[PDB]
Amino acid sequence: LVFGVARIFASFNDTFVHVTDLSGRETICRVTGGMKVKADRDESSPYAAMLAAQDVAARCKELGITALHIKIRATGGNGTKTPGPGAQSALRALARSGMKIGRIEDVTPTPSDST
Amino acid sequence: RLSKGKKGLKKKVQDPFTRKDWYNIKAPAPFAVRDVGKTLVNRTTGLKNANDALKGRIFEVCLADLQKDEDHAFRKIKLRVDEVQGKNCLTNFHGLDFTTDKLRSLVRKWQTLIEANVTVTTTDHYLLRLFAIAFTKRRPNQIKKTTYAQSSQIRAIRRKMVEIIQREAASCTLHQLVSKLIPEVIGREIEKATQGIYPLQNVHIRKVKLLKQPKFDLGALMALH
Amino acid sequence: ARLWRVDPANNSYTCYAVFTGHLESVGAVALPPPAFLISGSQDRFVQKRDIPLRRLAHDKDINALDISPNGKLFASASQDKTVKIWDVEKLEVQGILRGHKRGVWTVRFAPVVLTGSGDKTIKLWNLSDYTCIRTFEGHSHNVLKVVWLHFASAGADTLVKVWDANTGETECTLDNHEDRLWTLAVHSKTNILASAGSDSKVTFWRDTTAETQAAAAQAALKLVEQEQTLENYIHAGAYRDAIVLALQLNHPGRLLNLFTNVVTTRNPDPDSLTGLKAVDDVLAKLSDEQIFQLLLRLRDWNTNAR
Amino acid sequence: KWKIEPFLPGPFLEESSFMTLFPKYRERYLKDCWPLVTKALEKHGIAATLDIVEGSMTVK
RNA sequence: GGGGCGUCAGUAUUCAAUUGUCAGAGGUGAAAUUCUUGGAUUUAUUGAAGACUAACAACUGCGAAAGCAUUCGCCAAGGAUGUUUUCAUUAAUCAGGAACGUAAACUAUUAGGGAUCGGACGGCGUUUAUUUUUGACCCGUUCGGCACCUUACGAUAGGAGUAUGGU
Repeated sequence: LVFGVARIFASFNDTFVHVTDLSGRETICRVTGGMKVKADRDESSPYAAMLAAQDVAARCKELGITALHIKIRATGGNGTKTPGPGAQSALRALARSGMKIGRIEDVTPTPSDST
Repeated sequence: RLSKGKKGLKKKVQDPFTRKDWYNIKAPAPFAVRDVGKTLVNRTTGLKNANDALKGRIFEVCLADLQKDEDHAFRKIKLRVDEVQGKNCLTNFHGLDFTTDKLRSLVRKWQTLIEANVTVTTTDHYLLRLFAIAFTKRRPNQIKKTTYAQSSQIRAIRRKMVEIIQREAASCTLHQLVSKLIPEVIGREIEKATQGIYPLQNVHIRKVKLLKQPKFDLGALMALH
Repeated sequence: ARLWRVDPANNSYTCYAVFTGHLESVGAVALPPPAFLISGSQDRFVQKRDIPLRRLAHDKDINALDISPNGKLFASASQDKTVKIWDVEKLEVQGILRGHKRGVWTVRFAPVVLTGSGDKTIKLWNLSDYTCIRTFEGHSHNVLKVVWLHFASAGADTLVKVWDANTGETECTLDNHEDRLWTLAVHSKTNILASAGSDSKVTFWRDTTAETQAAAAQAALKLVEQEQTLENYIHAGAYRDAIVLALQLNHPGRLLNLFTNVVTTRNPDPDSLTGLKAVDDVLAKLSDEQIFQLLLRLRDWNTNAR
Repeated sequence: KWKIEPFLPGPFLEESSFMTLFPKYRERYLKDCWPLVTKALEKHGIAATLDIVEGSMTVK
């Protein structure tokens, strides 16, 4: 088994499923929700993240890593510091279509004092 | 389904995984397991060798699946990499952070926390900063809900903390420092020496940042590995 | 940019003319050995150069260029919703087209100019007044291509529709493609459209209005000839041929009147079924579909009681 | 397009766990109102313990 | 967490560089403007700039108000307590005067009690403590103050409709 780390940047507006190696620098594959759903209103849908996670898991098992460390984040500067329906449904679709999950971490940027 | 691009933008896509290739990572000495994973990186050739790329990158792995102990599920570490062999990638310590979930788990109302930051220089000319965090003890058999310490006690406790950390981090080398950091001896000694001025509920070293590395001693590096 | 000779009766294809031009990407190419070349730009440097000059036309990127058959006027299209017309020889400007709502994408000269723009509209303009002579709606995205006939207009809604400007209303719509559509050719002699998508599909269409017109006209010829022969058959009394022809031509009122008379001829054959052995013969030699349509007419005439 | 279907059916190698700390009045309320939370979390499949000594909720 | 001066850090934001990038990213109820194969958003590592000091954070603390929360160092001041410390009315009040400086929008005691912080005194004991210090926890006594509740001890401080006639 090979662990790859997936950053799920789940805003209220769009969702980003991003898969990198343990360094975090070498991008394996990324698929957003806007590139899978036509409506900008529906760009942040659990359906969007479901299709995105299906595409990403298909790609990374066609590569054959089958194991992911998951790091979820949200807009953290002046935003909400809470992830999205993209994050929840994407994680669900991922570990349904395979992808032995290792360590989960909610790494959001939390400012000490912003504005 | 239907594309949306501008006129003449989508070039021909190329498979990158042809020129992408694997490299087994190897961990330094004091951790229990050496194999930590694999790294996909671009293939080497002229015009920016993958040797230079792999010298560039850094890694982040967790002490749980390093020590094979779920007690260190927090306290994630960061490893630089300076060496490369055939299909192998030796690593060296760079940093130690906690989990933000662990910090939020540790903060609590009606008890105070004291932080301390120190800039220590170990024997190997490594300049590093240690940020330690300590939460005040709630004494058994008490009725008063708030366990507040006066500001004089807080400053004296931070002074003792800086003294203890500096005295037990300026005597040893980096390998001895991380062999100290793994079983958390430093927080134990801080508690043992500060409980006389004010008892502390728990003392952790929440961050360890190596700022400057001045040497490239492959002898010492392979001595670790 | 460059210019190439094609040699059909050899395997020789050279790029023997080259042009450096400007610093951005050249946008479009216009040709009236050839006369000269006019090159567009991603920047605002429109250029003109001969084969063995610069100008600033718009603000945004410029898109498409076209030359008249005689090579006297020259129009340029751009994404700042303006069409710039000027002279091909000197550096002068012969006028400016006033505006198409979003941004013009392609222009065309009429062997009178046409503009296909960013909004879902397409305009026909003139030289003499610089006013849009005609306007047309009907698309769902950008249009990106207008091609004259012997016009047709693409969209980016995988739909290419042809009509004529003098009438002003849509004639025919073509939906072979998947998602997108970029271009369109035409045979110089006959009407052959080449629609290519951003998908790999390239469909070729040919005109068929003349062929179906001749076919329908010949159908009209045979219709009036056979109708008059049916009227002659009725007026003569050749009930057998009249029944055959009325069954081939499908009008049941005359069919029913013929059937009433053959049922009551007032002089029946004794061994016939309906009175006349000829009518028995045609009812025997009926094919299956004719039997079915006869069953339909018989259901109706049985619904009635007279 | 927006509806989330209920998950029908080992997806965890490392036994994950989260922790949080609380004060004493919250300890009183959490102790006499805990079994509801642990029934619902057992229905979802998560072991949850409360520590009234340290004052810590743990889910794993 | 009173002020002034320097110094130390922490993130985040913006900007920039490098690398992996490969079609959108960004809003919004929905859009759009905009940025986008010269690679946006994103991922990883740095550097610079400017800001502020989350959680701890209170029915708390400080200052005369406005106001005051990163560490450390310096500088003066200030409050409370204790004294086996002094001068002995030096006092109180405010004309005049002097120093500090986008908003609003539901509103001589009371007589004790339970909290609270700052001293001080005490002492059955747990813990520092390898045993004296000393500090932490408990409780009792005495000053002082920010607030709670209870007690008062009392007090006191035209509008809307419907008509009529003029302008």
